[PDB]
Amino acid sequence: SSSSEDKGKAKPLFRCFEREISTGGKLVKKITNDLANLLKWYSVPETISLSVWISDFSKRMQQLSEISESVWLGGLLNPEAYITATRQSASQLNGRLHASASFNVKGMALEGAVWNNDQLTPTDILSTPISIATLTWKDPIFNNSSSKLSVPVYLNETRSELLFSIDLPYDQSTSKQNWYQRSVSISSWKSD
Amino acid sequence: LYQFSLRAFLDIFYNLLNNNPNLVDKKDPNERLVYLSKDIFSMTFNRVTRTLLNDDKLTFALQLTIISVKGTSNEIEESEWDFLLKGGDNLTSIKETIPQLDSLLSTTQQKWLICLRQQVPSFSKLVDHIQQNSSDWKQFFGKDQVGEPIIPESWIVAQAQLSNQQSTIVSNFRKILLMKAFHSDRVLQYSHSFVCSVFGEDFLNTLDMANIVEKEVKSSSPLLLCSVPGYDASSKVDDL
Amino acid sequence: MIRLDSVGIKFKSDLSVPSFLSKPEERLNWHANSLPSDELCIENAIMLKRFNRYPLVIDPSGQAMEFLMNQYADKKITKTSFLDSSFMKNLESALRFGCPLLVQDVENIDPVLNPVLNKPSFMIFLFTRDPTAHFTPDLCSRVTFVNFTVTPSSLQSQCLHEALKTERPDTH
Amino acid sequence: MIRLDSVGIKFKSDLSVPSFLSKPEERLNWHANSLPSDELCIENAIML
Amino acid sequence: DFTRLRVLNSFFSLMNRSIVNVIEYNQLHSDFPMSPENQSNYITNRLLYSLMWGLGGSMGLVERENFSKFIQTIAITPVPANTIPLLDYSVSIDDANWSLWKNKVEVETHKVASPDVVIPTVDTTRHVDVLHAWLSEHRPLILCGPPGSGKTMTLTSTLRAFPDFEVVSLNFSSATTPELLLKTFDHHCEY
Amino acid sequence: DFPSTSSLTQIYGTFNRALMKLLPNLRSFADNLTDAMVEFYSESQKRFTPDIQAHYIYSPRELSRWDRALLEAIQTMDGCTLEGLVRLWAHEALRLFQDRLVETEEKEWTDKKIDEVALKHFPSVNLDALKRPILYSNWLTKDYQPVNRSDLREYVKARLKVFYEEELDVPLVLFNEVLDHILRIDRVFRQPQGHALLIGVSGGGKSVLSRFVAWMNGLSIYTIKVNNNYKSSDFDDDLRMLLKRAGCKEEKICFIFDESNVLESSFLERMNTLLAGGEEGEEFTALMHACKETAQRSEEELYKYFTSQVRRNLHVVFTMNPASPDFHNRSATSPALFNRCVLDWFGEWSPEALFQVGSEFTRNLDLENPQYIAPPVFIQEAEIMMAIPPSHRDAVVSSLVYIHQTIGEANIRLLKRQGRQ
Ligand SMILES: Nc1ncnc2c1ncn2[C@@H]1O[C@H](COP(=O)(O)OP(=O)(O)O)[C@@H](O)[C@H]1O
Ligand SMILES: Nc1ncnc2c1ncn2[C@@H]1O[C@H](COP(=O)(O)OP(=O)(O)O)[C@@H](O)[C@H]1O
Repeated sequence: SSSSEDKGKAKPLFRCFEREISTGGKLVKKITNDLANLLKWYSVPETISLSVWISDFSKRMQQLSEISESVWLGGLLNPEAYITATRQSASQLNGRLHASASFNVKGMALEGAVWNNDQLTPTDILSTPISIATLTWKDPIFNNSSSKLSVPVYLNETRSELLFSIDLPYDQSTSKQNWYQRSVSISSWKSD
Repeated sequence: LYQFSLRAFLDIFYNLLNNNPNLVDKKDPNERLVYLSKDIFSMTFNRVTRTLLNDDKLTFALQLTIISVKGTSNEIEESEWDFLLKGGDNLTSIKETIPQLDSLLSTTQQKWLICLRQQVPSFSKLVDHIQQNSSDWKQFFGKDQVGEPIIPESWIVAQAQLSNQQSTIVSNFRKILLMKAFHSDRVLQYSHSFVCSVFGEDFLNTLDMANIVEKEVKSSSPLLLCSVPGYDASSKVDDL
Repeated sequence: MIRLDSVGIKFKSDLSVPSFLSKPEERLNWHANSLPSDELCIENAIMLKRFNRYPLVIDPSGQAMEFLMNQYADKKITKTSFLDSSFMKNLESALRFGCPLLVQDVENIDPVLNPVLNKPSFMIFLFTRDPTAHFTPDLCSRVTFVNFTVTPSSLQSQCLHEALKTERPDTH
Repeated sequence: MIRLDSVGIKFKSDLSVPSFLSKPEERLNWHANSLPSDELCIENAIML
Repeated sequence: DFTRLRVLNSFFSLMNRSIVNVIEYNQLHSDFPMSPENQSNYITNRLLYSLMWGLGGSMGLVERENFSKFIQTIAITPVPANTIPLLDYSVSIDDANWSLWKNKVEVETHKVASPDVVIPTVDTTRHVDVLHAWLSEHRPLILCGPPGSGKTMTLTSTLRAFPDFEVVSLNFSSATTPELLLKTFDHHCEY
Repeated sequence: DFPSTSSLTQIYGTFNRALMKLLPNLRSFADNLTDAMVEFYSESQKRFTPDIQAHYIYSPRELSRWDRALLEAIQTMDGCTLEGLVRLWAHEALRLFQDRLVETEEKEWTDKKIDEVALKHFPSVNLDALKRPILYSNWLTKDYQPVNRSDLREYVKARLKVFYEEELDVPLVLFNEVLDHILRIDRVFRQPQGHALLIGVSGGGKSVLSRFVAWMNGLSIYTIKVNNNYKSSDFDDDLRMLLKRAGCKEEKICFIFDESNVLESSFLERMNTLLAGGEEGEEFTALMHACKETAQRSEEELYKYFTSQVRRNLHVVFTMNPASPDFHNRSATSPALFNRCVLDWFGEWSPEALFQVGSEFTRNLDLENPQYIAPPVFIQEAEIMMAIPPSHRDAVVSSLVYIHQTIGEANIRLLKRQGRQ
C-alpha cells in the first residue's frame, strides 16, 4: 500500500562508464516500470533496510548522471571493472597500485584508524571517511615496504570482496603486531 | 526454534496456583492473589528462558515487562513503546534540522532528536531542554570522553514533571529511548535495567537438570537440545 | 411506526393523531362548522389547532376558508388579503387585539412578516386557492402546510358521510 | 436475529443455543471431563 | 469572432512595431547602423513572428501552438527546428536570427505573494513584447481568458515598464454606460 | 490562459524559496512546498469543473492566497517544525479548496488528495500533522495556532453565555460544522475588504453564526428592512447610511444581505460595485463634509479617504439558498459575488448534527426507561457511529433523525410523481 506508492517518487575508461550508464539505465527503466505495474544488479550488504537500499540506489543513479555530461568508487555498479580499467588507461599513458597518469577516488573510509600526519594512527572511532586519494600503478618504491602496513580495500563493511590492496605508512609508535590485530581496512562503500 | 504450546503454558499456570514455592504458607485469599498476580511472569520466564538463546532472554523479558504494568500506574505509553520499535526508522529521509544546536549536536544526532520530539509526546520539550541547560547534555552528546554517557538528572526530573508521570519504572523506560536514539550500544544495558526495576536484579539470572527430567516433565513430552554448529549435546544426555 | 418498532420504542398501533390531540366532542363541533368529514380534513383540523409554526393552507376548493371562518368567528375572525392596502392595518390591529387573521393570496406574501411567523391570543392563517402553486424553500421553512385539496379518497368519504347523514338521519 | 425480527418471527432476544440444547447437569459433567470452561467450548460441546 | 480586419490590424501593429525597433535601434547605435544583411533577416523574421502573434493571439494555447508550427512548416526564410513551436521563439534585434524565449529575463520574504510582484516567465515575457507593439500604437487591445489567468496582472505590469503611461482602472458591469465611463474622465482629465 | 505546471512551479517556487527564509530549519522543504501546492491545485481544478458546479472554477489566485496565508501564519510563530508546516499547508488547502464544495462525496475526495499529496511531498512528516479536524483560531492563545473541538467548545460555549443575555437569546447547539463555520467566518472578518458568501439551507445557521462572529470582532450588524412596498429608490438611502457609518464614523460593520433582499435586479448591481473597491447630486456634499468632519476628528484625495475606510471597515455577508430559482443565474447576474467573496458552503445538516440538536433539545426531557432492551437491529446501528449498548434515549433521539430524513426523500418522490415541490 503505502510502501510502494512511496518508493515511486524517488525513481579505456569511457569504455567503462559506457557500461555503467548503459547498465544503470536498463535498471532505471527496469525498476521504474516494474513498480508502476503493481498498481540487486550490483553488490550491497546482506542485511540493509529497504528505505536505505532505495535511498542509496537513488544516490547512485545521480552519481551516474554527473558522469554523463563530464568518482564515487564504492557507488559505481562494477567497482572491480573501473579499476581493471584504470589499470590499462593509467597504463595507456605512462606504463602494482600505490597511494598518496593516476586517478583519484572519494567515498572511501578508514576502518579502525584515522589519517594524521601522512600516516595511519590509532582511534576511538570504528571508521572515518576519506575525502580523496591518489593511486598510481607502478612496476620502484615497494622496497621500503617492511616499514609500511598493508591495508585492504573492500567493496564494503562486510569485508567480503576485495577490490585491491594498498600499502600505507603507520604511526611506528605502536607495534606492527598491535596493528596487525587491529585489522585496519578500507571500505569503498559506507552507509550513513 | 521458539515453538511453545498452550499445554506448556497451562502447565505453568497450574503450578502458579498449586506448586508455587513463593506461596506455601499463607492461606489468606486477598493475600495469596498478590503473589499470584506477579509470579505468573517470573514463573513463565523460568520455563521459557530454557529454550531461548541468550540474546533473546531480555527481548522476551521486555515483552513480559511491558505486559505486567499494563493497567497499573507505571504503564508504558504506546507512543513510547512504539518509538523503541520504530523510532528513527526513517532517519534517511529527515530533512529538517536543528540549527540552534550545531555547536552541540552532529547532523544525524539532530535528525534523531527531531524524531523523538516528533513521535513521543513525553519528549515534546527535549530540544528546548538541551538548549536551556546545554552543559548537562554536554558530555552526553560528546565524543571520546572517558566515562559512561549520563542522562542529566535535571532532565530526568523536568520531564518527570511535565507529564503526569512521576514513576521510576516509566522513567527508566524513557532512558531506553534516549539510548536508542543517541547510544545504541547502551540499549541493552538500559533495557536490562528497566526490566530489573519491575521484577528484580535477579529475574534476569541464569538449572538442576536432575529435577526437570525427573519431577517436572511429563513423559509424553520429549526433550530436545537444539544446538549451534560444532556444539554437541550428545554427551550431556549419556551423562545423566 | 416501523422505525419506532424496529428500535424498541412503544406506541399505539391503532393510533390516530386527531383522537389523540382532540376530544370526540370538539371534533364534532368542527364538523358542525362545515368541516368536511373525511380523515384528511379531520387530520388538517388538528394541524390547524396544534400547529407550531403558523399555518399556510392550500385550499383550492374553498372548503377550508369556510370552516376556519365559523370555527373562529367567536374570536372575531378577519378575512384580509395581500391585495388592497387596507391589509397592513388589519395586521397591526390583529397583532394588537390578539384576534385570528386569515390572509388570502399567500401567492405574494410581504417579507415584512418573517419576524412575525418566526416569533398573544393572536394567530394568522395564510391561504391559497392554487392547488398547483409553488412556494419558495424559505416560505416552506417558516410555515405549517395544511393541504385541503381533495383526492379521490377524500371525496368518497365526504359523500358517503353526507349520504348517510341524509338517508339514515336517525342513526346519524 | 435481525432477520427474524425484521420478518416478524418471534424468538427469545437473549437465546443461549447451549442452554436450549443441553441440561445444566450435562455441562457440569462436561467440565468434570476436562471441557475447558469458556463460552467457545461450551458452544463447541453442543456441536459435539 | 474572427474578422479579417481585426487580425490584420493586430498583425499590422506588430510588423510596424518591428520596423520601429530598427528606427529606434539605429537612433542609438547611430555609431554603426544596421547591416542590410540584418534589416532583412530581422524584418523577414519579424514578419513571420508578427503573423503568429497578430493572428494567433486570439487562439487557444495549443491552438496557437499548432498554428505556429504551420508557419514554420511552410516559411522560407530560416526557421528553428521543427522540434520547438516557433511560438517558443522570439527574434533578437542583434544577431537578428531567431532566439529562444526561454533565454529571457529576486523576491523579499514579506512581498512574497504580494499582488504587485510578477515572477517573469516565458509567458509574461513574450507577452510584453506583443502588448508593447499594441500599446505604442495606442490600440484598444483585449486580454481574454478565464478569471485568474493573468490578465489584470499582464497589463498593470507591461504599463509599469513604461513610466509614460498613467493607467486608470475601471470595473464595468451589466449597467455600465457611456456616462459612467464619461464621469471617470472628468476626474483625471481637462477639456 | 493558465500558466503551465512548469511555468507555475517556477512562479511559486520563487515565492516559497523566499518565504522559507523565516524557517531556516525547513530550508529543504521549499521546492517541496511548491510541488504540493501546484499539484493539489491542479488536481482539484480538473476534478472540479464548472459543468459540475458553476463556482467550481480555480486559478493561480488560489495559489497566491495560499502562499499569502502561509506567509501570514508563519510570521506569527516562534519557529515551526515540518509537522507545523504541513498542517498549515493542509488547513489552507481546505479553506481555499474544500469549503466551497457542495457534495460530501466531493469533500472526501478533497480530504483524500490533501493527505495523498502531503505524503508524496512530505514523506518524513508524521501523520499526526494531518489528524482531523484541522482547526485553527486566534481566540485562545497569543497568536494564531491549532485548536481542538473540545477546548474551542468550552470557549465558544462561554462566549455564548454572554452573547445570550446581551445580543441574541437563541440557543445554539455547537455541532461539529458550527465550529467549522464560526472560524471560517472569523478569518473573513479578520481581513480588509473581507466579504463572505454563505450558501446553504434555510434556517441552517448562516445569519445567527455570522452575528456571533460579527459580535466577537466587535462588528456592528446591519440589515435593510425590506417590505411588500420597497422601491429601488429606498435602497441607496440605507446604502448612503451603511457606508456612512463605515467611512465617516469608522464603525466596523457586518452587513448581512440576503438573497430575498434583492427585490429588484438593480439591487445586485449596487452591492456588486461596493462589493469590490469601497464605493452624487446634493448628497456629494455631506458625503465629503462628513469626510472632512472626521477627516478632522484636497477635495478628490478627500473622497479616496472615505472609499478607503469603507473598504477596510465594512464587511459584507451574503446568504443564499441553492434552491431558490434566484440562485444559479445570480452569478452571471452579479459576477463580483461568487468571485470577490470567501465562499463557505453550509449545505445541509449532517445526520450527526441532527443527532446532536435533537439530543441537546431533549436533554431535560426524561427519556429514561430501565426496562428497555435495545433490539439487535439497533445495537448494530449504534455500532456504526451512543452508549456501548444503546439507551432508550438513544432510541428516541436517533429516531427523530431518521424521521426527519424520511421527509427529505418523500419530497423527492412527491416531485418525481405529482410534480409538486
Ligand atoms: N507570473 C506570475 N507571477 C506572479 N503571480 C502570478 C503569475 N501568474 C499568475 N499569477 C497569480 O495569479 C493571479 C492572476 O490574477 P489576475 O491576472 O489579477 O486576474 P485576471 O486574470 O482575472 O485578470 C494573481 O493573483 C497572481 O498572484
Ligand atoms: N447550530 C444551531 N443550534 C441550534 N439552533 C440553531 C442552530 N443554527 C440555527 N439554529 C436555529 O435556526 C434558526 C436559523 O436561522 P438563521 O441561521 O438566522 O437563518 P439561515 O440559516 O437561513 O441564514 C435560528 O433562529 C436558530 O434558532
